[PDB]
Amino acid sequence: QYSPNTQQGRTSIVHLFEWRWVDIALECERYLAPKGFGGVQVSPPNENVAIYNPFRPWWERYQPVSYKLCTRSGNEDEFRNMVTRCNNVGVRIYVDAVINHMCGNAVSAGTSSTCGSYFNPGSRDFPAVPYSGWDFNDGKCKTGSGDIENYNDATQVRDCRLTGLLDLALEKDYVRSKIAEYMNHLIDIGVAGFRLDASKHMWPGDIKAILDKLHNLNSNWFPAGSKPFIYQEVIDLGGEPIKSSDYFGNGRVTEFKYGAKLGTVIRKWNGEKMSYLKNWGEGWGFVPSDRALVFVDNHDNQRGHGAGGASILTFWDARLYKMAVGFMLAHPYGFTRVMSSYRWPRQFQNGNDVNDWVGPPNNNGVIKEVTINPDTTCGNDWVCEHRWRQIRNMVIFRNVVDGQPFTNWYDNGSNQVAFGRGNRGFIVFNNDDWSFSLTLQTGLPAGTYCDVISGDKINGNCTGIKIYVSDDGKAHFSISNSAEDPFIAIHAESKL
Ligand SMILES: OC[C@H]1N/C(=N\O)[C@H](O)[C@@H](O)[C@@H]1O[C@H]1O[C@H](CO)[C@@H](O[C@H]2O[C@H](CO)[C@@H](O)[C@H](O)[C@H]2O)[C@H](O)[C@H]1O
Ligand SMILES: *[C@@H]1O[C@H](CO)[C@@H](O)[C@H](O)[C@H]1NC(C)=O
Ligand SMILES: OC[C@H]1N/C(=N\O)[C@H](O)[C@@H](O)[C@@H]1O
Ligand SMILES: [Ca+2]
Ligand SMILES: [Cl-]
Repeated sequence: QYSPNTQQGRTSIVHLFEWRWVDIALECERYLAPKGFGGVQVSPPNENVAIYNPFRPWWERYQPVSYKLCTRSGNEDEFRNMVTRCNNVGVRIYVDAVINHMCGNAVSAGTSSTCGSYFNPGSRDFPAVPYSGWDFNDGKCKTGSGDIENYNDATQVRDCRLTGLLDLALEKDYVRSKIAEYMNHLIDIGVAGFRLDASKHMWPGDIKAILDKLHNLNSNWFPAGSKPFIYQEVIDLGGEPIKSSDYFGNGRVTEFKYGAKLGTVIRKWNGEKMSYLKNWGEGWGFVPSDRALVFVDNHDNQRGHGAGGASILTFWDARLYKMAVGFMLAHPYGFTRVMSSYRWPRQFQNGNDVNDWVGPPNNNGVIKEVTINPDTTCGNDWVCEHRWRQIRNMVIFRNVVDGQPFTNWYDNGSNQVAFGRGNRGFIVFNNDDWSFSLTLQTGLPAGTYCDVISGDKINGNCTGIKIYVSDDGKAHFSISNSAEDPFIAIHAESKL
């Protein structure tokens, strides 16, 4: 559960949020594999509630009805087709496993689901699994509302309903087996791992009992004895009885303090500066590198639904976001996850977004296809951050510098920083309100290098800035605070 199971030399995964299976399959072949992306985190593939008030929100997918592979993203045949085509081209598939709960208790009984399966939240009947009232935590929860009321009581956070979501009794072997049957069906299809949703709301021992029932990965693509990659979503910002370290024996954990602090540093909040990033990682109270799944923003906090607050950098903050994603992809700490989103009509009323519910670009409920524009960007309101030159080239930078140590740090005591990754890469940042013009030590061999941020290396030449490294590793870098991208990155493969 700790090893990504990605192809050797591919170091990042991308969250293709709300994308259809046929579009991910095409993306695996046309972009992800040629550009060196390791994998894809997909939205929940299991049947969910079709919520019409409000109109088909993104969050309806976090309300399971059954374990049938039938969603707005596609059916079972389309899912298998995607997994097979992606694996054959070396791009892994990771499933967002929503296993803590079923739907909200206030949801109406009927067939208002993505595959037409009947369900009754009131009587706790989900015949398509099958689950009954005996499979839920209604008698185990000791709160007066039945929902989670206080986060200082570790027991209720696990045994009660997260905002009304019917809590599955995970101590029961029947419930563990039904979840394992679902996860094993997916492993055998070819998925490389899972995102365990709402892990904070499940007991570490209960998760371990479910993982013990899991198969090794499909031996047609993976070597014998390969265990599925497990990354648990535990939102731990400190100061709670539940720690993300309680989950280390099961797999990796999502490090939310990472995106929160990188956001405050780059926005320069509370006097924080980039020079403090010298000891970035464990020195800041984060989980150990080999247990961390890192990201700048996720599907939740990019629209204010998880934790991190107003500090979180998203595609809306384009210029600062590319620097954050650039820093993340260059720094050795943890396993990296790149976000790929869609544009929604943000509307701030009293400091908060009233349109945070808005689902994926659609036509009367049917999710729109990802159309490709002539400049490699996406149409139909898909932002496609993974396709932006600055982000795409930084994904390749991480691949080229894999295994190299953190060396040659420089800082001006403010926000102009720089570091190298052994003898394979170097990156410089300028987040100050003045220009940077200095000669720094790189650790890289002599030659002419293309800046992968301002341009590309197309047939023996650079389309952007050129950096000249001398015999002793020194190189002059000139970055203006007025530049579209106030950072320069050069690596072993961008060399002329
Ligand atoms: O997996 C359950 C949550 N835990 C998660 N990680 O721990 C997901 O990342 C997050 O997206 C999920 O909440 C999302 O999915 C929930 C179910 O759809 C939404 O709740 C919604 O449904 C509830 C029950 O019907 C309502 O009470 C609530 O007001 C309504 O917003 C919630 O706001 C939305 O952030
Ligand atoms: C690179 O481009 C420049 C013009 O920008 C040109 O002078 C030079 O010959 C090109 N190099 C090669 C190797 O073609
Ligand atoms: O306790 C942290 C945070 N963690 C959560 N789940 O793990 C909740 O969705 C959110 O409501 C809660 O505030
Ligand atoms: Ca629970
Ligand atoms: Cl996450």
